[PDB]
Amino acid sequence: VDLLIKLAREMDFTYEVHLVADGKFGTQERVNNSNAAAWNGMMGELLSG
Amino acid sequence: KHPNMDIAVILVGTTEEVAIKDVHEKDDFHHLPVTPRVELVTMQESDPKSIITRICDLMSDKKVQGVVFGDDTDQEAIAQILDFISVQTLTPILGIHGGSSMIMADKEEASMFFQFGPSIEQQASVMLNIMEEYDWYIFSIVTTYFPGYQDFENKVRSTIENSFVGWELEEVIHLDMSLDDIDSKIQNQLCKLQSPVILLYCTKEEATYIFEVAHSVGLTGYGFTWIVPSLVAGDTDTVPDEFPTGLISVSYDEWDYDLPARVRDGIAIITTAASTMLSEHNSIPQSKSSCNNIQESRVYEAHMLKRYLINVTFEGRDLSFSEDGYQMHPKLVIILLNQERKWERVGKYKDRSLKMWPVFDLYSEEHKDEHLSIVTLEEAPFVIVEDVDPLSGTCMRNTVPCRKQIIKRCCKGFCIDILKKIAKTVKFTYDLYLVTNGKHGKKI
Amino acid sequence: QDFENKVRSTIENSFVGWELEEVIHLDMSLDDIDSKIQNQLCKLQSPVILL
Amino acid sequence: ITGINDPRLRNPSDKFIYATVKQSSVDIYFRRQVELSTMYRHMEKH
Amino acid sequence: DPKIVNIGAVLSTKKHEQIFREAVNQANFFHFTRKIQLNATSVTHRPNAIQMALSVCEDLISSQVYAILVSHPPAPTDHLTPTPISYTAGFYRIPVIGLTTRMSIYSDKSIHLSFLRTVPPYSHQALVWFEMMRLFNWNHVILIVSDDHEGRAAQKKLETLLEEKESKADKVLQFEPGTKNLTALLLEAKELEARVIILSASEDDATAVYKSAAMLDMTGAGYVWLVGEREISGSALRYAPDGIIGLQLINGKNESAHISDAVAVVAQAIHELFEMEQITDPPRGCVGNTNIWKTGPLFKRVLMSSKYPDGVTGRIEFNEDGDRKFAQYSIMNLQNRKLVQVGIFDGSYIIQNDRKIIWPGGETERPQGYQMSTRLKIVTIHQEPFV
Ligand SMILES: C[C@@H](CN1CCC(Cc2ccccc2)CC1)[C@@H](O)c1ccc(O)cc1
Ligand SMILES: *[C@@H]1O[C@H](CO)[C@@H](O)[C@H](O)[C@H]1NC(C)=O
Repeated sequence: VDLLIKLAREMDFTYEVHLVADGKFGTQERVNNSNAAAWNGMMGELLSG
Repeated sequence: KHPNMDIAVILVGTTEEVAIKDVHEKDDFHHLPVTPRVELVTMQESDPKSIITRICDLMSDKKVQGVVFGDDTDQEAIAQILDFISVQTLTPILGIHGGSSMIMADKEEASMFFQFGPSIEQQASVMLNIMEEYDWYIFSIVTTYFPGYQDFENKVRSTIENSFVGWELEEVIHLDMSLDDIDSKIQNQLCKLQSPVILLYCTKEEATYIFEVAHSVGLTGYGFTWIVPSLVAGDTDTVPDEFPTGLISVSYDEWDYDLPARVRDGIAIITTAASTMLSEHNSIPQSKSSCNNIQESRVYEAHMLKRYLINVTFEGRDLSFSEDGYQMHPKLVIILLNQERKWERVGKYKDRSLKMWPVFDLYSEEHKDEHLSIVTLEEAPFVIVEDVDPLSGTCMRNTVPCRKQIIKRCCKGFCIDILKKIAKTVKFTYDLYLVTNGKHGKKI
Repeated sequence: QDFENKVRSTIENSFVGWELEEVIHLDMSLDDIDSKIQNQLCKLQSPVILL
Repeated sequence: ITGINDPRLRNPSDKFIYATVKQSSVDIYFRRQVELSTMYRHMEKH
Repeated sequence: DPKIVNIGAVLSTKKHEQIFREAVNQANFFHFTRKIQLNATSVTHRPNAIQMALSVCEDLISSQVYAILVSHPPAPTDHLTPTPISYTAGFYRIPVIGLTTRMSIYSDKSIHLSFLRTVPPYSHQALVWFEMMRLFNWNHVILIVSDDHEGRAAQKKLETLLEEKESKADKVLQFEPGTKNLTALLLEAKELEARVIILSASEDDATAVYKSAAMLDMTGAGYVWLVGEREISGSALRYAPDGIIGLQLINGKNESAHISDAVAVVAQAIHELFEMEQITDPPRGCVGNTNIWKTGPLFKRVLMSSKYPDGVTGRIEFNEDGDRKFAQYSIMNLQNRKLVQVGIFDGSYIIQNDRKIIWPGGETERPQGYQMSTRLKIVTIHQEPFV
């Protein structure tokens, strides 16, 4: 967080933070067909946006 | 009041003109609320025109609400054709043998078609169980553009990712049989792969060409082994020897249950679905069969039937289907090409679990011959017996199976590893068990 | 094989760990429908070929 | 624990536990890597 | 001695049958008649699939056709009404060539392995969009697709185009057909920074798309719309937003030009074919033949490679799927709620017509995209030392 705000003073950006619903950061999982779903966890939030 | 359903069944082939007529349909399980009315017809050789014409011809005013198809043929295409009629009619059709049982493209959801062949996914699973049993970890896949590819590639991918073992997928090859080759492009690719265990997927006819080409490439010989799905083996009655010997593949067994028993299963499924649908809505399933005109009204209502028909049980036997229309878990047999033209059974496989007969050094090698069974005893650190995870059902990682007559125990350790490296280097296969009387040798 | 032999000595004597990957002998006689030459040649993965 | 490679790990025991989080990236190291692929399963327990 | 090599077709009307036979005769006259001759057979579209398939097996294949041509019927019934023929000929590997089927589901060689066409599918339209995206330098877009083989194929094609570049899935949005209200999904779309949109759907679906989009005022300026030929047409045209960018394939409506050209290609392919030996005639009649026709895949191979760049329809070359390559589309604009050609696209390069560019809402020229996001949504996990 201190790093993030350090950046925020350095960087033009503004920040709003929420912790990911899943306690896990992320891992690939779920269904077989094609490639299905996506890695559960905050990483998944990143791809999802 | 009296609810008598209308049903039709056809047999093609049978190696007879005067193919056995109406052997079945004899009242069984009459208790089921709807009684079957059956019309049986046979036709000698398959055609899109003959089949389409005849099935519509039987439709007439007759108004049949169900059809079962069966064939002596090895032909892949047939299932799709009848399926097409189903898409058009919304009249249920299924098949008990041969090509209709042979896999097909993913069925249209609105369409109703069923096959007594195993699911592609299921077959891939069985192929994997077979490789795991012989502990052949490293393998490649040769496929063709025929339908089910990538359902197969995906199924293998799913089945493979989950397992702990460090198996290797080496190559996956997709080659169009169309744009048939002067280039022997298949020869040019196939020549590349170095892997010992090959899964092939294609039409019955295609397997021949791929195999002649493999014979040119040198892929059929000496330590490499091939494993095949239902389609290539088909009926198993006719086997061009273009196929290499030692070829391993799964298929439904004729011996366990004969074709009329299977037809009985089909009829039972149709009338059970009719009985259950009756119980739910107290409504006659019977519908106008004629294809030429627009599909009969309230046939659009028929969707629920499929929904009912997916899982059906009679005779203490489950017919349960999968969304694709293959039966969820028909009994299956592991088969090999015995030397000469024989298709001789090797394994039985059912539901979750698989069982195979030969112990060691499965499958006439020019460099060397026979098989070696080995006995050991447990001592730490060198030879360690461990109890395998019951949930897994089979040994994990470095552990190699060993049996003790008294139960499967899992041996791993110094002797197991030294033996494993030695087996890898001298290139032979072996069966391992545990000693009973006196462990290490003793003189009295 | 005298070519092979000369190479075997020349390559062998040197300390360096260079690798001979394949040696292929194909008869031009008994000319091929099989493209047996294609069937052998396709196999080799090596960057440098002596013909 | 002598090393990343510990004979004590190499000599696993039901009596001596070695614990981790499933779906932790370490688990991805265990699954993705072939060389230690045998060793993964003992960790997977508990 | 002459040898009569039959061809067969299914076409909309008897007049077009006469056009077919005429083109065939032009092929005969202009190529050696001493060695070989071409003969023409054709039939009108039948009301169901079944009458037609029966027609192929009986009326056509009994004539030993070396190939079949097919066109969309006067009143389209459902879609892909030339579905059966591709299957029916396919059993014997008899090559089929569609004139009017822009449908994408025929692109997979697996299901239809005999299918070739003189028109590119709707999926291939993405070639334009990438080029369009290329010119304007918007790397950030949004894709809205219906859920079916059509939409998913379009997505795959565009994404594959993007794969050469760093893969760009700025966002992708899937909706299922026949759904009157799409509002929530677009509400999700606005949150995405990228302000340019591209969509593929059916006319009826497109009505609902524009209807829902106008409610949230996504038709406004700072937003861009790129679309398929189907979207601009029909009831969808009525509810369509201003300043939209749109596509129309050239000679898509005409069977006849495609007839003359397809038959020309068939002729070139055959004359090139008979140069080869170990040929076999196609099976005589459906009845009694359970076996494929070994030549058919070869006929397909030459026919896909068959050049003859000069044609009534434009350049002709075939992609791997048997789909046409280097086809030309005419870009369309919605100016004053009417269709106008802002430019025309031919070959791999777009061409700009003299007409002024229009963007949605009022713009003399306004290529605006992506905005910028002034906010960062940050995510974390509960880890004791760093959080
Ligand atoms: C799947 C087959 C075509 N397939 C669909 C049509 C069917 C014949 C039919 C006729 C009338 C009604 C229904 C069906 C025959 C089989 C083909 O694409 C293929 C075969 C093998 C292959 O590696 C790649 C593609
Ligand atoms: C040529 O086409 C006509 C149909 O117009 C047909 O009667 C005739 O048999 C065909 N000739 C051959 C050799 O197929």
